[PDB]
Amino acid sequence: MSYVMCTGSFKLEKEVAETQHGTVLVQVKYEGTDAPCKIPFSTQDEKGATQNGRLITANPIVTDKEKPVNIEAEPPFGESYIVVGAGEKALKLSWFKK
Amino acid sequence: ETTVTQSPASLSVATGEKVTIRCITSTDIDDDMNWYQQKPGERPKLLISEGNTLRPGVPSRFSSSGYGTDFVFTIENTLSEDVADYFCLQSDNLPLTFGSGTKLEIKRADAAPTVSIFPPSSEQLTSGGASVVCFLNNFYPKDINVKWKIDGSERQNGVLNSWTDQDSKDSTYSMSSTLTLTKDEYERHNSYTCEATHKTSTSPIVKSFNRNE
Amino acid sequence: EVQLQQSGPELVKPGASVKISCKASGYSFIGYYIHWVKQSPEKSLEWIGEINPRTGDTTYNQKFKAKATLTVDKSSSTAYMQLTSLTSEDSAVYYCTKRINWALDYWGQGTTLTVSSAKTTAPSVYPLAPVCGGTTGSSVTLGCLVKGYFPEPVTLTWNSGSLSSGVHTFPALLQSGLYTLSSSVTVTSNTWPSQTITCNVAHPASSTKVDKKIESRR
Repeated sequence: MSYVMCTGSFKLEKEVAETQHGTVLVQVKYEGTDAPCKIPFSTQDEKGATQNGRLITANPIVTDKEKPVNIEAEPPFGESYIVVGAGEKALKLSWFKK
Repeated sequence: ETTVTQSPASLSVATGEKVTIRCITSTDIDDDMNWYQQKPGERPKLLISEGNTLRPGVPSRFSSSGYGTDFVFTIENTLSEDVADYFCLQSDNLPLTFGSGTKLEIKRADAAPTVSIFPPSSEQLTSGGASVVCFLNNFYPKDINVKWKIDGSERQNGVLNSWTDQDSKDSTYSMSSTLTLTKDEYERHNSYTCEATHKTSTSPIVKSFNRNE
Repeated sequence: EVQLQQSGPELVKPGASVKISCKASGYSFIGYYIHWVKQSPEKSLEWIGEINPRTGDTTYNQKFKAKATLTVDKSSSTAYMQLTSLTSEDSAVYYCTKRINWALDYWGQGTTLTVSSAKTTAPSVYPLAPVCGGTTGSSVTLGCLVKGYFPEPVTLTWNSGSLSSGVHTFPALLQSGLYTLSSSVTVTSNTWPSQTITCNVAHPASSTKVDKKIESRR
């Protein structure tokens, strides 16, 4: 049913790949004892404010700690950050887009 | 399961030299390889986590590399404090699997043993037994021989020889040799001798005592 | 700081069961998986299994699936492992660990399990003082002989551990069904017998503690 936000850590499972139509495929693995849980997802500008104008993958969740999650997103143009997870330990990747 | 083959089983280097240990996995594990050090008498400690991530507080002379199935662990400028067992752990999938380990030892200059002999204590004699102890301390290399003589006659049974792990300061070894006799047997003889034979000399180091003293 | 404290050594008969504990402190017990690791007498490490302290969910190594059972207690923040149908193949040192950053970390101190039908035997602690005559050098070597105990381990210190430099403790060895250990210590000839030098020995399995001061033979 309704899950709460993951409180654990996320690490990149593979390198971020981009598609022809300017989206990105993010593969993350999760560390935490609270799965199944909803994955905190966000994007930011260089300043740090949340863009999050679009997220293709609806309702990203960790169902099993041992299994990684695919998330597709549409970052803004130029330098931005993909942010997976919450808190001081959140996974923060830089990204650049044509 | 993911099989992890570690090599070599044992390795010896001089102070300041490079240590190279490796682990090969039966399946592709990206860079989910971890490296652990275990000093004698201690628990395993994580030196390096996934993606060659040196743990906080771990000396920078330890490093690692590899991606897929071929993984290497390196010690630059190996110190004498570094004597231990080293293990790798794959953290890609369950069940977690370890390498069989590598024993690290130091090569140094040879050193003759310091030999000391000890008669049985009065408490043991009260208990009905008599153990004579010889300490062969701070020598190198590890190979050494001890011969016991009771009134000049060689005695091989009732001997217990125990080597220490390599000292983390001076890279030497020590060895304890205990001859155990019954009290009566012990009090029927007078001269007790231990002879240490080591590579450092052609002639054995001989230490003796007499009950009459 | 983070700590995992395991229960003491166990001597169990073949065929019986045992239950090792692992008390966590210094962090949210609920927040991290607990894993158990076996280390054989030949020093080989095998992974036994894992437990989620929040839900109690477990995953086992197929190799240990019929022998091991992992549990937790949120109240006492304690993880447990039970080993049934014990044989001498089960004699080893068992560790508990916290999985964090995807690695096994913050290992406990380990629990030595001995599967044998032999009795628990307390050690006899004997002082080793130099020969009755002379012994005149710049330094001097004393010793301590811990004879005839079972099972492992024993701990040995010199002067409550304040004297650690110049000490050689010799690994325990099995002889006639019992373990024997010994230690030497070397100090300047002015230190002893002027200042007291004492061997401290503990044998947890028998609740034996012995303090033996090294006395001159005359």
